[PDB]
Amino acid sequence: TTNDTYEATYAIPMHCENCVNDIKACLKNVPGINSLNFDIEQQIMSVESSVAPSTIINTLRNCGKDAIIRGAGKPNSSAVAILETFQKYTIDQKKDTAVRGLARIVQVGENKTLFDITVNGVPEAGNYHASIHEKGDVSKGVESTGKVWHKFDEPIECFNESDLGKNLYSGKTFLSAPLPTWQLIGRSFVISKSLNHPENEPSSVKDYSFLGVIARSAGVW
Amino acid sequence: DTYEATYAIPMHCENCVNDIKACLKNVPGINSLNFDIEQQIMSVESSVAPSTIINTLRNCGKDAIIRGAGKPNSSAVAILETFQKYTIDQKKDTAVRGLARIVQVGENKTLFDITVNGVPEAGNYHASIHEKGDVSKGVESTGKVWHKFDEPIECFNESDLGKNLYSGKTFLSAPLPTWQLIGRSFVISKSLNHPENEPSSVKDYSFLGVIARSAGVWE
Repeated sequence: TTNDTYEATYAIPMHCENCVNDIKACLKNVPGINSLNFDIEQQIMSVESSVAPSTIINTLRNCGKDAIIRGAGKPNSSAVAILETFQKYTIDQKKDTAVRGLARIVQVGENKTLFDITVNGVPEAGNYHASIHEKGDVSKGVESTGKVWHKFDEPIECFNESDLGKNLYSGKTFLSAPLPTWQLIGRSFVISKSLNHPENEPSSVKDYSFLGVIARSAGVW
Repeated sequence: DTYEATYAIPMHCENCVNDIKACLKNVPGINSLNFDIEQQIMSVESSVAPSTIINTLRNCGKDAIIRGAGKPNSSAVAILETFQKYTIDQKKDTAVRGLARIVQVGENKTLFDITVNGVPEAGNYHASIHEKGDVSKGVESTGKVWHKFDEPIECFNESDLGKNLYSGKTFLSAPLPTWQLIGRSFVISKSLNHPENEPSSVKDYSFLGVIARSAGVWE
């Protein structure tokens, strides 16, 4: 049925001669694809299929191609959330900025959203967890954002060395949810992990979290 | 054009409710006034300009604050911050310079409680809503002006927060339901008086924030 098929746009470097040809060979045997359309100039590929974006992205990765979700210019379809800490932590000594992550969001189809999540510069290595809280009021940090509205089960593994600090960690993950962008905007995107040593935190806080309001975006990244 | 709006007003004193009623007694266009003494909130149903109710209460020495009425996706807030260094702005303890409290009170009517505090240059500031709430690059990434508010925010009052800084406040109304506003950016700006002294070659002093869903409860 029509609700089973949808449109998704990906940014993929394709200036080289065999560039487009290799991408076509890469996806030729993937079941469920109705069409692949390329825009060499903009270096983007539009895919109409019943194939989960993680699959398209996963397959492209298997072909050595880095595909990044991108907005297709349709109204209220793309969003972004700049994730920052909202309090001091004994373990977090990075003072230049409070930003620790970024969530890029694009809606594909009527009730499907893909989340390109990046974490960079956290002081404690480990598995981080993402969720969307009901409100986007960050006047009091996570406290003012209300209850968990959507929980993502897939952890964000952060064990890589950060390019922001030799002693910091980074991680990346790609998630999806059966939600449209209009239900996400204005809410808060939160990533957190239980502190390894809460005793040393005078804040009496138990979790290390960074979050941001989900904002409308052009999706041109 | 009748609509209902809720306001938080201190009303626990002996003559508190009676003084408010006396205050609004002669305002033409009020259909009903509902006082919830426990919660200290007053719901007003009228065909009167929202500013008329706010200004009238002000003339009676009463501070009315807009309050969300609990209907889905009706209240929002935007914490306004600068996103770049300004020669004239030496306040480093925080980038926060303002706040917009938003409450939808009608099918096509929304009220905005706008506060500015701590700006280095006195003057008239202007509010607008930009298309995107993306602040990955300050106002630049927020795209084009989506809605422009004609009423300025007069900032000439002495700031309670700082030395030689200014503050101001404005109450506005616009035919823009909250669902159209969330996720976009609320921007307040004023032309810099002396752009030459600004090495960033910027021309406007601006502070902004993403419009976020809120419970609608403020002080």
